[PDB]
Amino acid sequence: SVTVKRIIDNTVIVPKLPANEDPVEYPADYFRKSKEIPLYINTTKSLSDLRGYVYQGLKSGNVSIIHVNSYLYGALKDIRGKLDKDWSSFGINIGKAGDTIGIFDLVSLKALDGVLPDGVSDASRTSADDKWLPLYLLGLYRVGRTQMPEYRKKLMDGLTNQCKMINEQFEPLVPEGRDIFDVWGNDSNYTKIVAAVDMFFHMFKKHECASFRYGTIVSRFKDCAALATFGHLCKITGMSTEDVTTWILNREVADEMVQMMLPGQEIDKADSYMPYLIDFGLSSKSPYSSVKNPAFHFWGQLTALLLRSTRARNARQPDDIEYTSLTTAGLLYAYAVGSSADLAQQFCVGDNKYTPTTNAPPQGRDVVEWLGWFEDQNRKPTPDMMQYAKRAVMSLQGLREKTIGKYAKSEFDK
Amino acid sequence: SVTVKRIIDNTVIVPKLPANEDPVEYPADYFRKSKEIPLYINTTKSLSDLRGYVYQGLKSGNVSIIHVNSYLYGALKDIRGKLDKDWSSFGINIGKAGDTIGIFDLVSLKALDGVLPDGVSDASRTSADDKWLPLYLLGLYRVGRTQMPEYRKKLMDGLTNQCKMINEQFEPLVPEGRDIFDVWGNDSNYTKIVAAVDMFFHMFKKHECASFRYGTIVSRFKDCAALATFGHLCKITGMSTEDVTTWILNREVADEMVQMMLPGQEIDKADSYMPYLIDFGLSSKSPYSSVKNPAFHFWGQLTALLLRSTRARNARQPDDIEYTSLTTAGLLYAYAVGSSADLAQQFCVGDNKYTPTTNAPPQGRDVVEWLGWFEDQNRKPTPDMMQYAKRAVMSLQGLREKTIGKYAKSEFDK
Amino acid sequence: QPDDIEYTSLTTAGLLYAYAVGSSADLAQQFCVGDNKYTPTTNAPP
Repeated sequence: SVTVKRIIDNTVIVPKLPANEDPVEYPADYFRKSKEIPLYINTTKSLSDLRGYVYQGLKSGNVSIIHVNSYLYGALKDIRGKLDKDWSSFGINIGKAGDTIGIFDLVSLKALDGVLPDGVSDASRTSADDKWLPLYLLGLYRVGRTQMPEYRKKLMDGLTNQCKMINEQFEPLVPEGRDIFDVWGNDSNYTKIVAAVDMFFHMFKKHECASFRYGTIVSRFKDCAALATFGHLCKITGMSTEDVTTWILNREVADEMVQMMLPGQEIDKADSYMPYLIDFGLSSKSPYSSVKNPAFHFWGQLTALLLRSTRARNARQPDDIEYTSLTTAGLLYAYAVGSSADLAQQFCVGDNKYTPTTNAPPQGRDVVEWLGWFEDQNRKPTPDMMQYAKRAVMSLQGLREKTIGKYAKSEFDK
Repeated sequence: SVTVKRIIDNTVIVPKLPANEDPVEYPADYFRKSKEIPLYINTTKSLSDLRGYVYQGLKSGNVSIIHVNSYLYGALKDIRGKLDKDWSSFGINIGKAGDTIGIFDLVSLKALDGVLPDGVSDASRTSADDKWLPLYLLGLYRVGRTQMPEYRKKLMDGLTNQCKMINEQFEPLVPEGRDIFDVWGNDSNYTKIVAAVDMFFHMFKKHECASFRYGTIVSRFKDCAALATFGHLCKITGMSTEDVTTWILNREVADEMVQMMLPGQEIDKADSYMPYLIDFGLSSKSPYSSVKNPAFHFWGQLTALLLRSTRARNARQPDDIEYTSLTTAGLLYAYAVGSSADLAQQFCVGDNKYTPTTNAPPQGRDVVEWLGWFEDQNRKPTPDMMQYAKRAVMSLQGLREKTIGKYAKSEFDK
Repeated sequence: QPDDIEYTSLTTAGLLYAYAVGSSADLAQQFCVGDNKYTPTTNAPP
């Protein structure tokens, strides 16, 4: 199916569609071009003065993103963290034996020369610097991500985390809805500060300042939901990554899986640059998102739900995928995992036990056995499995519009 | 069918029709003649003065298109944008390794010498120049395109995008209906500024000023709707570009497809001149429009609709195409994709599964199998597929006059 | 409507042409992958 030809004259046509912006980019294929990640910390002038600049700025108004970045770099310039063994990623070396590397041990580079108020602000603010203020600035990135009334319930947990031998209060007052601190999300340099904080403390989990993580955590695997759903599927089915892979039954789910499992990406690595591929600006279009894995996401999350996931209840229903074909596939998988137990001997003392009506479903969880069974069922889902799917979806309550939960209850519980 | 002859005397007649203006032109066949794209920026006199000239002009009145062009070139003369790898299109080189190319790195050339008010206008306007005013001038091109009450709903989203660390207000007051800023559309030079802005930031997506894009986006693939509908068909059927191609069943859809898929056009290229073929004045008659692909557009969009597209609902019904023949073709395609699932094994562990009443439709989605089936159905659409077509179109609501949605519901839901 | 032409003869001709184009669809394969499909009551039209 490479070559297509016009039959009336015997000539060749080459089908080609307008590529949806940039391809997939990939983390690895980036470090092929550059060896560093540019952190443009603009002003490097007076660190004590900056503390007051951000404090008075945040207290209702337009605090400069350039300001807070300059502050965070000054406040988090702690060269703490005793390297346990060795640290290397995508070829870039960061640590050896007993190295004492800090948090900004990737590139810094100076930028611009335009600043706002000029010099020493209000000397009002005492130290209590590193202690809570950095937590807040990083904590607003977590709050800025969302857009529903969950904000005034996640900012609530912001204020109650700046009391760890601190206890102060709050700062701004204006409701979110993307307007105030949300500007920061689209700042290449800000996001780079948050990603380097999460990465540093993912390595140094036992560090005192590792509390900065919650607020900066939402950056690890940002736009990598498909990968998360693949892990969730393994946990919920109890099968191995290999077995689950063999249960892919649609062509365009296979494609997506292959896309996600490209060999040289360090996705299974403990402490890598890979999970921060977006916020470190390594990739303009993640290979691992739901958006670029729509068939896989729907299929995986539908099965997950039939199998009694509570996550899946509220997953997004993608657009432009073959719902009918995908849904019957997910049903077979879920029906197979749900019906009939395994029960096999695991350990012995030199003494084992070997194991070996008509429309009866197969013994175990092997794809080939079930595939053969589905053929003999006229390639249509049985009454038993439809009743299984019903039982699974009914008594789900208050499911939101455009979720897989809403799709699944509506499909299977008439 | 090349030669035709008169039978009574044995002489030759050559059928030939008056060609509808110019043929198809094509982007490639343009750079065969010229190596540059002329940008005639007339006046290159005083950039600070121009800021006031456009501001007071737009505040109700006739602001000169020559003025705003002179302004935009001055304001957007930012030589920003660090080139990632390499940039080349249709033979014209623009970038290499680590080049620092700006937004007007295609031709500029000076023009005329007639200007309006003379010298320094009102020094009223501060900087806030590049920050929001260029966004507006470019944003009026988006608003100018349309002609229905959608204007006062797309100009609403104009004003709310000039607040990104800006927040001002508005400018003119007069309703659109093509009269005020609509003149600009037919300005070769203005359209060239918008197209170079969209192209620059399609490459530099991560740039700060990339917000100018929304407003200038409607230029990428202007008059290339047929290409968009071909992509949409692939997404909605889930088939490949090659498979979809084989499902063309009308002679005049084949012709159109062939026209669109001409080999040397860079249509599948990431960052090319091709999508701006109209606004950069590369083509006087797009090969890729609905107007020049009427059979394909109708066929593609009808199928798309039967398959549950929400886009297609409101697509234009072209004129002078074989509705009857086209519609029965689209029906077969949609009926084939809708009925009967695929279900095939994708991955293995050295262990595969091979797959192999009377008027029963074919197994899968192969054209030959369905074509054979349609013959045996007396070359007329079955009751089952007519009932499929009904179910598909009924309960569609408020469909506009002269759309494919209106055609389809009226054909299939009596 | 012109003058001095054979309306009767002309009109029956036009009818045949229009009737032929209106009744019965075409439906033929246009593109392939090395895999074609060859196509081949009484007063039934052609």
